[PDB]
Amino acid sequence: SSAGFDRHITIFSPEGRLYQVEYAFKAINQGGLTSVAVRGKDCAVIVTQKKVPDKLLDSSTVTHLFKITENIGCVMTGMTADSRSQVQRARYEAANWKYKYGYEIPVDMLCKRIADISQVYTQNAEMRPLGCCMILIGIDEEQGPQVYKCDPAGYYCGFKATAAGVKQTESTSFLEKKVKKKFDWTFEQTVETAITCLSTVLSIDFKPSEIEVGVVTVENPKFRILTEAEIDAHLVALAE
Amino acid sequence: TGYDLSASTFSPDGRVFQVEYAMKAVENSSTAIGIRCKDGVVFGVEKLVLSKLYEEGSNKRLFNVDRHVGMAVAGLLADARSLADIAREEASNFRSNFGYNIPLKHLADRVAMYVHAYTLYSAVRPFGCSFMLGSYSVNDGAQLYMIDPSGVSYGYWGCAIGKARQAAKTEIEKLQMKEMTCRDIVKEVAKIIYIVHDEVKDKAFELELSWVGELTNGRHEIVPKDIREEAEKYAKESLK
Amino acid sequence: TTIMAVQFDGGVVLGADSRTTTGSYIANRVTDKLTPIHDRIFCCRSGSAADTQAVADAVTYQLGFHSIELNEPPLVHTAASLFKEMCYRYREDLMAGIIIAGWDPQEGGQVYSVPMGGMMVRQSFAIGGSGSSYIYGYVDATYREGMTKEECLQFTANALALAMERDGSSGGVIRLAAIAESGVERQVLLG
Amino acid sequence: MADGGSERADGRIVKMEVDYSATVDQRLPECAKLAKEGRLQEVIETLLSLEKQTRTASDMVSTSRILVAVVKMCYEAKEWDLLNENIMLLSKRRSQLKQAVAKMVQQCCTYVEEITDLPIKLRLIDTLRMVTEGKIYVEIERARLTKTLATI
Amino acid sequence: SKMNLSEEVDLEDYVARPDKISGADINSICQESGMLAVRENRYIVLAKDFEKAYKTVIKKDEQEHEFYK
Amino acid sequence: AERGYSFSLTTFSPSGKLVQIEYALAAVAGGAPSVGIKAANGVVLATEKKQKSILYDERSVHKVEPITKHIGLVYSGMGPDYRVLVHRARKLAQQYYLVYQEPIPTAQLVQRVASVMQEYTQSGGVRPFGVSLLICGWNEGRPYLFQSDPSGAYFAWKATAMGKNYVNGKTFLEKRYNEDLELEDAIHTAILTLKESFEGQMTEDNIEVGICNEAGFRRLTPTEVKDYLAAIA
Repeated sequence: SSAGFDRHITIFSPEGRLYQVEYAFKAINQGGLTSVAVRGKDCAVIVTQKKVPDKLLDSSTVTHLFKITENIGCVMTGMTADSRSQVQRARYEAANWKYKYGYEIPVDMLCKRIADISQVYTQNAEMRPLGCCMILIGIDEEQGPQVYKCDPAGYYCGFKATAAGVKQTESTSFLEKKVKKKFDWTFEQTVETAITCLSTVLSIDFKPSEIEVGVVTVENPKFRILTEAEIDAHLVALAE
Repeated sequence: TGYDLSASTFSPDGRVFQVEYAMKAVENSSTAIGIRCKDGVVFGVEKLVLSKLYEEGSNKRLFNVDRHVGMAVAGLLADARSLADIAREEASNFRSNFGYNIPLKHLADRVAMYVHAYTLYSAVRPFGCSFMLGSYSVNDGAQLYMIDPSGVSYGYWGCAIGKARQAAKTEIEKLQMKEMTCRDIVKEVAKIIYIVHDEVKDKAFELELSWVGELTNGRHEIVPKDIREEAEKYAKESLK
Repeated sequence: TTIMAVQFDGGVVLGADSRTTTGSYIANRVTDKLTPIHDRIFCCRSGSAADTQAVADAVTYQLGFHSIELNEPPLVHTAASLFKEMCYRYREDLMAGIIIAGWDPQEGGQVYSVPMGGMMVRQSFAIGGSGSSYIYGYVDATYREGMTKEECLQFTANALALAMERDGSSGGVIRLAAIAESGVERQVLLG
Repeated sequence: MADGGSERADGRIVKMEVDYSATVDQRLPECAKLAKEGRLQEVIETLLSLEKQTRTASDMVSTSRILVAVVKMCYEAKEWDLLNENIMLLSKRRSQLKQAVAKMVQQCCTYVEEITDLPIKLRLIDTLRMVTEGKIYVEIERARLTKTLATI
Repeated sequence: SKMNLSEEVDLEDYVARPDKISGADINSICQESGMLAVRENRYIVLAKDFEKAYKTVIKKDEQEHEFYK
Repeated sequence: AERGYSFSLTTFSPSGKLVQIEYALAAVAGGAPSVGIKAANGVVLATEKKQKSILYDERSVHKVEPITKHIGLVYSGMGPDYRVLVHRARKLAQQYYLVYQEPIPTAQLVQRVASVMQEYTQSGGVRPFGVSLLICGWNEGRPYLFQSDPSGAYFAWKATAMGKNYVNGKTFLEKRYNEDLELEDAIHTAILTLKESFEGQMTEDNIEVGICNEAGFRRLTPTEVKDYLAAIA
């Protein structure tokens, strides 16, 4: 139900529901992207892609991979405009904890301080909710890797493997049955299952240069990603 | 029914009507394009003629923000000079606290955080200016970035805004771009510039061209008509 | 207290004393005057310890948030410009003993001295410390042009030993720092 | 690739009769890389048949003797392998296996009368799974019918 | 029971995932699940046939709100 | 009028009822069940957390967020605006702790927070908290269990329940729970009233039972949850 000018501002409804906030559901659809997170025993792997409508597209500038900390990176979805304003805020509080605290960052609770600023965006009188979706990995001491996916409702969320977005609903359906049962996860096992979980959705299966696979594993704790080299080798390894 | 009123609110289709009206607001303005060669970056601006209108070489949309950076802008002209002073003041803060050339990547990022912010609040309004950012340096090289009123930061080898002709960027792939030294590039772009955008819509017009790169040693200035003169020299004989 | 910075072709070599004395009493027997701003950017501090730490922590926060956002090599000259602007505005309050010496990918190994006045200047070698008054004649003679990282560890040991043995404030164990493309190198020497 | 399949296969036809069977096993990696690309449409169907052509010319050599059909179970090793890396997705261009198998069972039609039923049933037990992989696809269904009538 | 057995096809997974997206859209969409068996092309209905039937109608759009659960 | 700084959006209905504040109770009713019991030695809390997907691990996100070492708490309904007042209560409980030097009682947490929570509802431009807080702990040797609401009204209940079918679970806690019982017996009927609206599957991660001891609050790990409730209640 709606009464008066409530349609024209951001507030509750006569039935207590929300409209603006729920219109942010399809705010990701205009971008038309997908991100799925898979975590292993000692490793965590992110899979993403990008669209190249024209040959003028630069691989470096249109790169959707964002690196917050040397040890901990991230990725976004939806419209990339709202994501960049959240990038520096994820870098800001990062450097605040590196400066003041001086250690490996709130690998668990960092999503609370980020969603707090994300809630301030939603809690403001008249301002854009910034429907960009934040996704983080994590590295801790003897806790193994961590995976966290935050949504711009102002709440903290993260788990072993989580995929949320346009087509990510069908991707989690395969991950529920793939993880358990009972199974372990190795380095290449999580990279190979990053495509198979999306294989239940679309997976046009074309040249890997367009798709970007984020990977973090504990040998040297610093997060990093290769260029085009062995990602194609992991793509041909999963298909025998 | 009024969902386009507040710029802080979403829409029933899950996007920003204020930006959708801002995207086509830049399209009604005259065409301003840009392209980058290997050692340089090229800018261009079309100047429409209706009655006279006034003195030639007036209110040109080509502006110079910094030593190595320049502005090719389209849309409402007063909103462009405001962003020209903001980019000038931002370039003043970088040359002060640091004292070297501002990288084009983060220079576009600072403006990306601004243009994005004005779209979030219903108090202020979005921007009707879509401009082009490009630069060249000895330690950096030639990059070109395309900024849109929605606040998305990115760039290609080339882009086109303003009027919808878009055929002036077609012949560029028929000519040598990254291979050329940026010298003959000036006169190679202007061929179809005259051909297309037919005289039925606007009887007369005028063309501006600007370049920055190695030949100027990183400096940016509008290429004079008398020197090297081959700009409009080859443009008149290439119409067939 | 006594600090030294020498630049070779492929980097810079730093050294500093350990014993720090407040008045006649010795505050600390072993102290590392090198500041780990970044792997490629170090500096040597003297005088007030509280003023040198916080300013080094401020630039670490300023540049850290800036350099990580850059995803670029840690440019040395721009980092020293942050010390130049802050030490100039605070020159009437803070005391600046920082001398920025670090290797850069584009510009190679460079040394930037920032005295108490806040100015920044590049030279082939850097001097500092309270006990440097006696070695001013020794540093302007034994020093040679086009030094090698090998003998830089020997020459910095000759400059510190004369300043630490003569002057009463400087002393303790000798510690040197080598900076090059291969990364940070530290060692402990004595006698 | 088209040209890549013609230069490697036609150059390896001499290895069959003149050279030993070692190069026939060493022929696997290069011919597999040709099927790893999958440039298609119908070319690789004809390209990989040139292998299967001289490979059936080796069936005259090998399957006669020497001996025991152990060389034939090595053939289904690279028959399954040839379909592993392509992957060909039951296409296009999967007809390279039909005429192969049809010529393979044509040899089996000659083997039952030429040799005792012991080695051919170990050859026939291998192609029973080849039909399960061969669907339901064209004539492979009726190649099952002619071999199972021989078993009776 | 009116569908073909389904002695192979295991109802365990179809009472969970398709149950999430049900409208409902209750009675005769289950018949559409059987009317995608005539789409086959297969003797015993494949798992992909069922799942594809319920996922088209009706769609759900989540989750920025109900996540409290 | 005036600025536009978000003046109060809350008006009065023709009958005098609150408009958007009563709508926040619907989020409490449309939330998740949470129960608590004040009996004898201490207070016992039983919440409900169920994963919407098999990929969710409850070992990371914790429903129970104790304000003080001796003070536990739970919530009902809606998270985003919940963590705002939580951390705000962490900063606010320090003035009483620094100035008065004392493990501040739960009654003072009720007076200070509900006053700011009522002031938050009076301030417009922002949606009121849709969170109903159950405040418990031990003070002056006698523990307490207090229930707040989005409007700020604070009550006191022996055994209370919130969420879906809270009026039905309140009658069960009125009958099955009476007078006062030991914490072990309090955990029993706290899970039984939670198993009312709970699904047919109850594991260590499905329900989490917090308890406030006279020695101060101690949050039980999922281990003790599966040990006592298996075999729930």
